[PDB]
Amino acid sequence: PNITNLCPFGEVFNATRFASVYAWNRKRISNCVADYSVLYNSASFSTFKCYGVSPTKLNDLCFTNVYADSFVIRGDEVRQIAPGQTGNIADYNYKLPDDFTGCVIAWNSNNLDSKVGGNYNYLYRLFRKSNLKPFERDISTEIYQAGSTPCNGVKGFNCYFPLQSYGFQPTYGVGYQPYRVVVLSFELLHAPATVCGPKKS
Amino acid sequence: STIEEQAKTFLDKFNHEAEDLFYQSSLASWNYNTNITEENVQNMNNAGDKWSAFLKEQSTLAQMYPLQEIQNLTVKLQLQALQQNGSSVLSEDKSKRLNTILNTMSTIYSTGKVCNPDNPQECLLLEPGLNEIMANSLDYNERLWAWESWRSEVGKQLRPLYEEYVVLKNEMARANHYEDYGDYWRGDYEVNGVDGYDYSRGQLIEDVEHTFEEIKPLYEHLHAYVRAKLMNAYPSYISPIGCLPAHLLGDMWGRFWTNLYSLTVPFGQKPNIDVTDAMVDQAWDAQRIFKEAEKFFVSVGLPNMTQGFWENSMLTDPGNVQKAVCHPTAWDLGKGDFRILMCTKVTMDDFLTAHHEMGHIQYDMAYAAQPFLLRNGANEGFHEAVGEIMSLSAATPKHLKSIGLLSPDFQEDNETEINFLLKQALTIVGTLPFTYMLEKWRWMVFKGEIPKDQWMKKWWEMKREIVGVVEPVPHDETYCDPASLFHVSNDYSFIRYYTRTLYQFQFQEALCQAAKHEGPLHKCDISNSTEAGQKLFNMLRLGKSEPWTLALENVVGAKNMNVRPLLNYFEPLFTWLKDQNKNSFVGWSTDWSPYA
Ligand SMILES: *[C@@H]1O[C@H](CO)[C@@H](O)[C@H](O)[C@H]1NC(C)=O
Ligand SMILES: *[C@@H]1O[C@H](CO)[C@@H](O)[C@H](O)[C@H]1NC(C)=O
Ligand SMILES: *[C@@H]1O[C@H](CO)[C@@H](O)[C@H](O)[C@H]1NC(C)=O
Ligand SMILES: *[C@@H]1O[C@H](CO)[C@@H](O)[C@H](O)[C@H]1NC(C)=O
Ligand SMILES: *[C@@H]1O[C@H](CO)[C@@H](O)[C@H](O)[C@H]1NC(C)=O
Ligand SMILES: *[C@@H]1O[C@H](CO)[C@@H](O)[C@H](O)[C@H]1NC(C)=O
Ligand SMILES: *[C@@H]1O[C@H](CO)[C@@H](O)[C@H](O)[C@H]1NC(C)=O
Repeated sequence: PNITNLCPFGEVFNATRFASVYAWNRKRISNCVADYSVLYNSASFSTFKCYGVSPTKLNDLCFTNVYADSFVIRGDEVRQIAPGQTGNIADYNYKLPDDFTGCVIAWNSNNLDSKVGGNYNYLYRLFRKSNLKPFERDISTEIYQAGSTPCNGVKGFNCYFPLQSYGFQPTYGVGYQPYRVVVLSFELLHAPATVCGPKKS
Repeated sequence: STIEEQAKTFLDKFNHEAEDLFYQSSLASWNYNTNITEENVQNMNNAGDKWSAFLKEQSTLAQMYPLQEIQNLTVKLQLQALQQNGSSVLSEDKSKRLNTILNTMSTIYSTGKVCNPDNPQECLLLEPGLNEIMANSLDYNERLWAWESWRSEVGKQLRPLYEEYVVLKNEMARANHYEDYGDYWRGDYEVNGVDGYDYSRGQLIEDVEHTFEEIKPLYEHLHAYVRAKLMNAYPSYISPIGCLPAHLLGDMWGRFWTNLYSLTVPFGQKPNIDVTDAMVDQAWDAQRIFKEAEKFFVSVGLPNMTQGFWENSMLTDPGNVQKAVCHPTAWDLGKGDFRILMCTKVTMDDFLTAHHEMGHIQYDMAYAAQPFLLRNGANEGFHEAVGEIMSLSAATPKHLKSIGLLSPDFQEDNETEINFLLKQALTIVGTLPFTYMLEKWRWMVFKGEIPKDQWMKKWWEMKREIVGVVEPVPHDETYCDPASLFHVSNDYSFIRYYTRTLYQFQFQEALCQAAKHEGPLHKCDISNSTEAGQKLFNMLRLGKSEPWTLALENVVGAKNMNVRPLLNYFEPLFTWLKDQNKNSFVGWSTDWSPYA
């Protein structure tokens, strides 16, 4: 029939500011029509790697909920946003499950997220005692204890601060330039699936 | 938990914050160099002070991790690099005195202005006022005046300063568990802890003497030929049996002999390989020069330049309104930012310099995957040697014919190869005894073998013995004749040029054997050869993570610096010089026979 109430993909992709990789934003998308061909046919994305589903049948299938996680990482750290990978981002900042169904979309944002003095507003968790579970968020700012001595809240010897900034400057290499990453997670649950694609007339 | 994991986390935090601070400092230095303005000087000084204070604090914090409880070689290498005191082990008064002495030597060398007595209304600085006179004049007393007046002013200013300098640097070095400052400089080649590939600080002097003993016949024949030609140029001053007069070598100090190519050319009637007019006729921009260099590096299989390289480099002189340093410099600013600062003209020299500096950039790009404190050459010789091999390969007539800059009907006979090899010998072979003699003299000064009242009596004795160059008039101990040169007056190691020269031809033989070149070594071109680039990039990707002996094993298959590739490179010229020196006398006499 006549279709209205599109899913809010404009408030995820065209957001004026993105979150850091550690405090990554999660938006739950429900009870609307999700047109995925608008995203797939865009020329503005550098990575559109879909895991567990193909992009051509996304516009056909129907899902219970869509999770849109948004953050900013480096150019060389986009490869770690994948199932089964390793690195600071996967181990300490944002972990994807091995049984992940969804798409990882990344694009260069050197125009927006880099300033000539250095943009220190984007941070990443550099240390933690254990690796993250999938879809876990750690926003704690407690001093990492690398040694036997207690930190006692002061960043002294062997005690460092967990979150470190990426001083994004426009003159950086393509592996150090900021990349905005949106990860869409598609799950089907026993509830009635309501995020369906548009149906042709 | 364990000390090693603690050191690894400390290195990770170090790396992360260091990379950012080094970037800020390098960008400030770039903005000073492309824009000489006082606020850029202030920003450079602020960034440099922050970088130095951060290195002091991390050196103070790295020492708390003892070395013997760490088994991983790379972690131990980074911790060894970080844990050096430097001048921090010295007292604050003496450290301030040493810094003041270094700065005032820099100002004396940079702002040294000398002109003729009784005509003092205007004077000429060293660059380019005295450089052009030394490189182009044919007058004996004019060159003698310039040489003696510049060593009078500069040496009589710098002699007490250097006497304080040697004592302070020896005090710092013995405070850093070295024998002298010469041992501190030789510690760059020290490899410890690797089975078989260990290299000692004491092995460096023995290897340098052992290689120079094989250098010596080729240099003796070249010296005899240059002596005969300078006797033709200056009829009565030069003796057939004696050393060369010091002020006639084409440069201020005798560092290079490349300004004597006009006087000492074998076959003037034959043409040169100058391609300047050919680029002017085809209207080659400096952008085209760097694009041809990039085409050379992609032909061998190395990665091409980033977009940020073309956006952010200054490859042309900006203009009259904006001032910039004219010296060509390759900048690894950090965070994947690679730039070249060169005021490129349309000449062969600037084209070869573009190849040389892009070789520096390729070397910097290759070890970008390494941790920050391991992002260097394996020693100080490799970093310059990998640029000089590109300068070797690009200068060949096959490369010029391949890129269209030389006529395809250019006749490559033996005479042009002889005079090309002689030009390369005046540049390359002639600097070797001067470099070796200067470093051996500085090592003997730091070791205390030479007392302060006998510095110059030994020095000229060394120059007659090694370089075969005699002083015009005797100098007493009020002179400081070594410190008129840039590197010695500004606290720089000088053995990097000797090691660079030998590593250059070792790398050239290894890559030409990889490229299956079937002719003479100087006729060899490494373009279009993927395997030569792969053999190069295997060493290039290591950086400072591996010992320089193991890197040299990776390229040439030898564990030590070798002299045979250089002698193989100059073998046509060596046979030609042996033929031309039948009537004349090879070797020199240390007596005062030419002039004293
Ligand atoms: C985001 O912005 C681009 C460029 O302005 C636009 O083409 C696109 O339609 C916008 N929305 C989405 C969902 O990408
Ligand atoms: C160089 O510095 C001057 C100083 O005011 C400035 O006006 C100019 O824009 C600078 N040049 C560049 C290329 O930034
Ligand atoms: C040394 O540490 C690095 C990480 O810093 C690791 O990749 C490497 O495998 C280690 N080497 C050894 C021999 O343990
Ligand atoms: C650096 O100096 C301190 C004291 O000045 C000393 O304890 C330390 O051992 C020195 N480091 C090295 C590597 O010698
Ligand atoms: C470098 O080479 C790659 C692959 O050949 C090419 O896509 C890229 O555009 C080149 N870089 C530049 C700056 O031309
Ligand atoms: C060059 O070759 C010719 C013929 O082989 C020979 O007569 C001449 O002497 C050679 N010249 C030199 C400098 O080797
Ligand atoms: C090297 O490769 C380029 C591109 O294929 C080619 O134009 C050039 O002629 C080659 N060099 C030689 C010596 O043939």
